Amino acid sequence: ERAATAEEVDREEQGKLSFAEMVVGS
Amino acid sequence: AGHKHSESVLQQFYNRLPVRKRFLKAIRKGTLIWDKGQVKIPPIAMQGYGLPNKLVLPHQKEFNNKLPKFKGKINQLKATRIWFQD
Amino acid sequence: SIQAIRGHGRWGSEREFPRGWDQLHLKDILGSPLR
Amino acid sequence: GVGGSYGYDAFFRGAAEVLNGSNIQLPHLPENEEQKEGKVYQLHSVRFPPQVRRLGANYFFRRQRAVPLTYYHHLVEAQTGRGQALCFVASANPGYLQSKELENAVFESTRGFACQLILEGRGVKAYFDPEWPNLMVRLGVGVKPLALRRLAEQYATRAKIFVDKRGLLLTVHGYDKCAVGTLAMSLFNHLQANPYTMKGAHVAMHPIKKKVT
Amino acid sequence: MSVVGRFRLIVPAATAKPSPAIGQTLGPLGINMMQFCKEFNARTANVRPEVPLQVTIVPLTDRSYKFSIRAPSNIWFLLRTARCPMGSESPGHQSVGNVTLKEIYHIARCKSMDWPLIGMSLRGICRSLIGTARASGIEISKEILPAYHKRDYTDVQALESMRKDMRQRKKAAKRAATKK
Amino acid sequence: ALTLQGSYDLCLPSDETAKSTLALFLQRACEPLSLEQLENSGWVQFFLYQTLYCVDVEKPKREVEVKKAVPFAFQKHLHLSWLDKILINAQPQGNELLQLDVDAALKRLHITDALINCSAGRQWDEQHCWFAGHLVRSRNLALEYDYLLPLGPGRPKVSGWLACKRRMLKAFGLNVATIHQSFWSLLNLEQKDVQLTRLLAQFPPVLEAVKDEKKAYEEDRHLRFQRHARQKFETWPPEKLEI
Amino acid sequence: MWHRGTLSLLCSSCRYVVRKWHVPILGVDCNANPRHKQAL
Amino acid sequence: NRNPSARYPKKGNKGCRPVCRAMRKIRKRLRTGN
Amino acid sequence: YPAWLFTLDKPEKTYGELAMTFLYGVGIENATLDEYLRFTRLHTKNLIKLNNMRLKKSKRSSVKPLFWDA
Amino acid sequence: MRNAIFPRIDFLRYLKKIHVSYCPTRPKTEIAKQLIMRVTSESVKKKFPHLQASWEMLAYDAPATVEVELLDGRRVRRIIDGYSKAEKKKIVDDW
Amino acid sequence: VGVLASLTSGQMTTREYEEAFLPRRLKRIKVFNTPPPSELPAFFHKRLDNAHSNPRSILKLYRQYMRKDDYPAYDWLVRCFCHLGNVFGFNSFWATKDKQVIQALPSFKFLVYDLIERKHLIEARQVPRLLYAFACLEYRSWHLLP
Amino acid sequence: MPPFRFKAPQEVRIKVPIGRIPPAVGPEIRLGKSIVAVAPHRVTAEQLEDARRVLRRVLGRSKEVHQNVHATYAVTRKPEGTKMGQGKGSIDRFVARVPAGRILFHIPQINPFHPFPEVEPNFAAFKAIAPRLPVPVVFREQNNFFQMHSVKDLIRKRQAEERENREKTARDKLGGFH
Amino acid sequence: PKVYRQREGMIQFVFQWGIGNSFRAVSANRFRPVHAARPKE
Amino acid sequence: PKYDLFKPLDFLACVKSVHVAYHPGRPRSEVCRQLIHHMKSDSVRKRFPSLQASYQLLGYNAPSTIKIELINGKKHEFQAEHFSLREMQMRFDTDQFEAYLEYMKSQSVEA
Amino acid sequence: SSAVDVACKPWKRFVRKEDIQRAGYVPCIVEKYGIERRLAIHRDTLEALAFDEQHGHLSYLFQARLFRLRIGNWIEECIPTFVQADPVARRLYFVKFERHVAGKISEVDIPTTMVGLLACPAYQRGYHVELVMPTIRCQCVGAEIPPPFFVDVSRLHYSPPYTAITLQDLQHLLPADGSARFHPSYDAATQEVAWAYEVGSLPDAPLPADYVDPNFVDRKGQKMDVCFRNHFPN
RNA sequence: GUGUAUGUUCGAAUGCUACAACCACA
RNA sequence: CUAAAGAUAGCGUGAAAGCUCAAAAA
RNA sequence: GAGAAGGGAAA
RNA sequence: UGGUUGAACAAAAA
Ligand SMILES: [Zn+2]
Repeated sequence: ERAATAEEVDREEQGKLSFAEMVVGS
Repeated sequence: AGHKHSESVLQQFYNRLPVRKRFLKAIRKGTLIWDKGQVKIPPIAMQGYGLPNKLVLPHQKEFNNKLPKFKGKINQLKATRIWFQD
Repeated sequence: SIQAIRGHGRWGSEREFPRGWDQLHLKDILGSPLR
Repeated sequence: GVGGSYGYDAFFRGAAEVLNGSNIQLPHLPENEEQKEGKVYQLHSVRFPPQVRRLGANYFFRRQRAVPLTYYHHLVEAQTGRGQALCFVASANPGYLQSKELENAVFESTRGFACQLILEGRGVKAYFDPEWPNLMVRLGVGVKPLALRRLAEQYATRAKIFVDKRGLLLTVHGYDKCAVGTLAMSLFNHLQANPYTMKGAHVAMHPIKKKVT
Repeated sequence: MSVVGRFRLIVPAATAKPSPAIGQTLGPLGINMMQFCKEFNARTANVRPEVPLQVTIVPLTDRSYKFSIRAPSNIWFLLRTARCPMGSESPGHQSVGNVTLKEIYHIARCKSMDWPLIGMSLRGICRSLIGTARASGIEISKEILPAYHKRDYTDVQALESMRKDMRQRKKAAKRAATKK
Repeated sequence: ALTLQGSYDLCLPSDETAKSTLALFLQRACEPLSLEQLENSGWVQFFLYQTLYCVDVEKPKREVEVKKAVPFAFQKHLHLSWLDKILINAQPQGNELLQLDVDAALKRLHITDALINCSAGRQWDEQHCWFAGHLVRSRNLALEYDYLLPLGPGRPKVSGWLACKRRMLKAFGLNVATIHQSFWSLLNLEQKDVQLTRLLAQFPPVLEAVKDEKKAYEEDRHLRFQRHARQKFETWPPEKLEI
Repeated sequence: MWHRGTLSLLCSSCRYVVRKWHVPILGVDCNANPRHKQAL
Repeated sequence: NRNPSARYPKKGNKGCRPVCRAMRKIRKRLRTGN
Repeated sequence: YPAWLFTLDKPEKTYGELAMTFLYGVGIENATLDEYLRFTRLHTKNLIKLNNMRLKKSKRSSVKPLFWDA
Repeated sequence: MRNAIFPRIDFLRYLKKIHVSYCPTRPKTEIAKQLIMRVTSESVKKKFPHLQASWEMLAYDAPATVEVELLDGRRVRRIIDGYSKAEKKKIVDDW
Repeated sequence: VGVLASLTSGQMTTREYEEAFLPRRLKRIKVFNTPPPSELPAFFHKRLDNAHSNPRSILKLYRQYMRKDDYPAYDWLVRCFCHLGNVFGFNSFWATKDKQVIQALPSFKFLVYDLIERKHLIEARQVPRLLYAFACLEYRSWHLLP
Repeated sequence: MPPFRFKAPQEVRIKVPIGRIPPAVGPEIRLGKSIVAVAPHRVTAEQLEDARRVLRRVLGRSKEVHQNVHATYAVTRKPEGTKMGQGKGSIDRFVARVPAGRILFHIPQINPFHPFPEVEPNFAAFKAIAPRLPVPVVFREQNNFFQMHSVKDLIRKRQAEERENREKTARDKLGGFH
Repeated sequence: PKVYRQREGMIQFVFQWGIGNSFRAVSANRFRPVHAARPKE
Repeated sequence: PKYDLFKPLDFLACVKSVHVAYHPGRPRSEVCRQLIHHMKSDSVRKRFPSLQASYQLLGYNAPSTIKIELINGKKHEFQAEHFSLREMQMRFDTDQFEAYLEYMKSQSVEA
Repeated sequence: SSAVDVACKPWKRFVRKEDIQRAGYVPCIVEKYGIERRLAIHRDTLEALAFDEQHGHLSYLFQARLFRLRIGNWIEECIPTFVQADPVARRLYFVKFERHVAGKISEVDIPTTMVGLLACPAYQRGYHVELVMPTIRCQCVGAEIPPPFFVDVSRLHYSPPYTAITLQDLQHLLPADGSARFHPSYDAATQEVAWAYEVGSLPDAPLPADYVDPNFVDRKGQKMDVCFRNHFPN
């Protein structure tokens, strides 16, 4: 596979940022 | 009537009805009802669905009306069980 | 009708892009029609 | 009667059996995807074949519908789109554009409808004696044939029955869906296979289940 | 033309007996059993005789047949390396054996050559083996647990007989208890 | 609106060398739009294409300038997307009561070739931009409907839409008959039928009417179904199980 | 036919129907099991 | 059941009749069952 | 032997804790990608199991008793 | 996702731009073609309206490559040569 | 199940039971008495500001205003007409038949008559609104047009 | 204070008046699932025992069911060999005088599937026993789940935010507005 | 708007035998039994 | 029992070959991708093993095209940017159903 | 936290409970720490809070919330103290609130909630986990009322004869400013909020001496005379 | 789709006789 | 193509094979 | 529109 | 909607 998994690993930081922002705001 | 000297009030009411003896047989068995001069199919109680408001008590009408309502046809009906309300 | 008044007519969504006879444009133009 | 007097169940018990369901062992799952979204409706349009014009105002503009059903006819004189006759049928509710009457209007005047019955067993054969409409079907070796010219006469000029070269497939074709279905279902009622011997006919894609003593 | 279906069986290596064990599936299909065993033995040259391994058969409408072979089952290997002839009666509550993580890795390496897992990761194969051990009531630890550390006396080449003896003894004892 | 009133040659009288007002309007409508924006502009597409099509049909003096006003890419996009959503979304939706009434009258009079909301165009146009309320195609006639209020008692007048449609149908070569509701509603059923018959008398069948017959197996027209013909028991045992 | 005082869908292919018998009657039709055919 | 006591009152009787059972039986059932 | 081999025996977080983290936001600043993937898998598993429990009719004991409390 | 707050993982959610270059002559370009079709589909356009997608058929001979620019501003490139259902084909051939 | 055990068991009384022993034509008690509006213009302006989508609701507002006053505010009449037209303004999913039904309705005719009666009160700032409403409803009023 | 299996109240072998069933003081609330009487009636010991057995069989050995009421009130009947008027009859059965709103059985296990609000309760045992009780019944489930902790509200808010963001991007991309 | 707060210095006091009024001032309208308790805070 | 007669024929019920040429990126080319997915789908391979399906990607901005070849020789060619799948099926429905009827008259539809 | 602002209208000078009820409202009386003020609250709005569970009856949160009723120009901050509601139907008949004032003790039964049961080891092992105490009594003196107490059972393992989560475990949930506390009569170390045990293994106990047989109660709320006989087994 | 014909019972029990577990796929 | 797939919810077999459903995509 | 459950028969 | 109709069916609809 590759490529997709590496990019998803890269973007988990922004996913977590969005999740934390949502939970904090609510 | 006839050789039955005394019968129940309900049986007399059925005996006096002006309809064919076979529709009257359906009425006796409960597959049809006499209502306001007409012979009709009885109202259908559908599990999980609100009854027609006319059949419930005045204080229960609001609660019954808040229940889910079926507005389709007999073919579309997905209710698990159905029976004639009585 | 409520959707069309809110802005999503039969030409699409008026908020996304003007579609003609726009609610906001017409309000502006028929509420203050004089210089 | 109902509407003027309460029933015993509704009076004494409040009709609790209506809500006394267990909610498991369902034949189907409930519809949980609605979510009462309040989605954005749109003006859907379809370009039907011009034969849809056979259905006129009586169907498009005189029937009672929740929302309008817009109809227009574009009559101009490999496919490129522009340069052909067609019918615009539009509405805010896509369910209208999936009506079977619209397709039936075209199929009645263009190609009609067809069904197939399949015969199986030893000594089971359909033929003509000697030609259409003298359809005969034998359901065994010692079984006398069934004469079915009467159904052909019944549905003459609107349906036809074709037999295979081997006399094992009966194809009913016609130009009225209801009539074709009724003809096929009479033929099937009347050539239906015995599940213990399996000698006879069955509707295509609806095999009869073999039974054992 | 078209594929009739997919069938599965267990065959002993380098064994060609047209036994009922094979006839149960090859029989109704009608594929020639002697020819099937000849091809099986030709394919299983580099594998120790009398080693049950998994085989899959694909017949076709034209009576053509293809088939595939792959290594024995996960729990076959797990019991082999755990020296347990019998699995746990109640997995999740009663444990009967123990295996090591490095041993799981080795079994994963062995299994890696099966076609269903060819593109799949060895980490995933190890996780699958762990799941099979959990379902079969075999514990897994980095180092041998003392409760099951000294039980390496059984011979891995003679535990089929041990399984047969467990069958007979459990049957007899439980039937006697039921009679009681 | 200029197209609806047919004021193609309009121009500001201040100068002799004056550009067309319609050309100016088209140019300033197209200036701030790209093709992606045009795809979603909406009514603008219909207005522009209708202006160009009517200008082409009526061939006014400033036709060349009016055409040069609109970008050729815009013209191509509108032409290729006309039959997708533009006309269908721009035409009136649903039903008209006067149209239904006249349709019922025609059905009573047995005019079986009257097509509702039927378009017409020039012999060489691949796309039609207008729809007649009814098209009696064997009589070369187009029935239009005016449901608006009259300018006064007994003084009806059509809308700009129907006036432009009238001019277009004239150019196409059809006869145009307009029913005014302010007069039509005053009649009753029989008077309506009589007047519609008189109208149709002025346009006799000039061509044969195309049928839309349901298909049939004509070769079996001679077959007879004698329902209530009893089953005959000719021989015992029967050699043939007669139905 | 299974003659009942109540009707219920026994499987995913059961459906409710009206039969034109001596009178109108409610019932259940089923493609899968003939024993699922019911009449109230 | 039978007329002399099972007959219901009618509009104009205000829910009572000289030899009627039905009303009191129904009220008792509503109060404490049967 | 591979380094990742060492962490296999360590149990992973269950659906309850993953739901605590993601549906309720309990300690979501420490959420890892693997944890989210496991949560996504187990949530779908639970959805399917609840659907089957509702559409269950046989006498088989293949349903975990936990789902009968829904 | 049903009964969940946040969407199921998708490798396009937080990308700013994606460009797919590939050559029609080299083998093992079907993955690149599938990616191009997917990223040009209207479904991706509606799911991720922020995404910019582009693709090119290289005249020169070079392997299929994908370049990605994330929202944060980072840029990466990857070789996308591969088999896809060619994997299943090769496996059925092997057995 | 809404059985109301308090009533069914015989612990509480019912409205019907209480009213069965009263004269048939007593007047119901007004539970909440709130002061009625003193100015109708502002009241109906607020109601119109709340109503934008339902022509039934707009016409009901006009009918209530007519029932209360024989000369409703002219600005409110113009606003009501504009809202009714905007309900059919050029981007809706209505058929022309709906506009014809609205035109045929007697209440619409009464509103148009009220507009005509005091047409001399139309200011220059409302002409585009009325023209837009006329175009939207496809109702060309020759009384007001001059 | 620990868990206990309290012994059931005994049957009172004292002749008592038929009497009336008094109303309930108020709603009876218990966490878990409850089967609640809807009209007054007197339920026999045999009926209660049958309901308990059916509930146990349906739910299984691993789940516990609490029978809230017990049949202790004596009810008499005459032998057929006795004449009228010779005193009250011998004790014949024992009943629980259930009013409307009284819980008959309840299971205290709370619903674990808080994040699956669309999965409505399993009342299989209650459905199995209801048509046999001489009282109409209503099925209740209370788990002390309050709307302040609702996950569907958060889901809806997230969906609304996503929709608003999508419309904003579409508007910005098309660039019809400042 | 504002939150209702009682006057300063108030206390909670119970009248054991009840609180009268114009209706109770008439001896025919006695609380009965006269020596019973009707606590009111 | 209610029998399901007159089930509509699939888009590729009696199609001998299908070719889809298009340029991923064209504004209204969704139908081309949808048809590619359908013709490469597993169910299509199971039901019509003899179907000859192919597609081409154009590197330049050119109109999309779809070519269909029925089992009885009749040929159709659509500019896919101006039709939906149902529209194309209705536009070649007559020939497809004629071929299906000719087939049914001699061969068992059950196969 | 769980405070609710509500809108009310007057209970006027000659209306009755039944009239206000039939008008689609609920009659309420606010009392204590001031004058007795009558009002009526829209029945749908009030019953939404009272019966906030779709399949549940009166919610324990109802008598534990802080209501912020608005009448005319007045705002009553109070708590429901008396509720007359139907035993069967989700109907509110009558309500009596008592005012809450910052500085004086309010006796509030604050409810408990177990939303994390799927993370409980004991539950996953097939053992019975029960929430013994639906509410905990608290003395509140602050301007606000504590929200429901979340009982975390993620670390509740089962060991015979039973495992318990007691009040001392939850003690950490109280406000840091000391505006609320558990009732002093509570023994925090032995008051159990949750249990985890195995079905069918509990020890036997006798019926409590405070048991009153509900089958021998008269319509006046008194024991029947037979309960005092020497032979009364209960 | 896939480890897997998971373990025990069973002459066998291959998702679907019956119980245990209900893990596992970059 | 993407993504998803119950040690299985409904069929089916003496046992296998085979179809559907759940989930995901559209 | 209701034991409209005296007869006819009505929205 | 079709004489299609004894315990049998087809078309359309939502
Ligand atoms: Zn069935």
